[PDB]
Amino acid sequence: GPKKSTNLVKNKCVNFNFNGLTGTGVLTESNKKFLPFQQFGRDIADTT
Amino acid sequence: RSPIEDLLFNKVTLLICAQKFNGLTVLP
Amino acid sequence: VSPTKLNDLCFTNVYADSFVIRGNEVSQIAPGQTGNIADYNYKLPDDF
Amino acid sequence: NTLVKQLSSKFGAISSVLNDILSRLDPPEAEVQIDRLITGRLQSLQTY
Repeated sequence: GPKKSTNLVKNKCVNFNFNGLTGTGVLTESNKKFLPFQQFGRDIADTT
Repeated sequence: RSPIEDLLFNKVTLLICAQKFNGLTVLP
Repeated sequence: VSPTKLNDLCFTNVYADSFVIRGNEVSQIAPGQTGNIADYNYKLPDDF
Repeated sequence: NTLVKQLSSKFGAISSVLNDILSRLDPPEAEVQIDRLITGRLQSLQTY
């Protein structure tokens, strides 16, 4: 839909909405070698 | 610790810690 | 989906199908229906 | 591990995510959508 994008906040607890994925947490940068078709990331027990 | 205790500690092996973030805590 | 909440959500697959039918046939367009429109013409999925 | 895996079930609901259900429907049947999740999670906790 027509919603306003917000600039990147990092290393703080924040609500986040990435393409309708609503969540709450802290953002950081990581050395995860994502393949070009790979979009999301998961681990044990299928948590984002 | 004695060599026996060191061997027993090394023999028992104690991402999985980050998944206990849904109200689950382990007290020391 | 709630009728007042289709604006803020992000949508993965959208299908727009257009046709014309009669006055007594509009109630047949529903998941899990009987009748020759719903059986031989246009069948919606059970989990719609 | 089994508790954390079981946290991501549906128990007869439309989704396994509380925020996805809450941003999808209006309250007066979102509450009966989430009541089944409540029953399943209490049963899981009592078993554990």
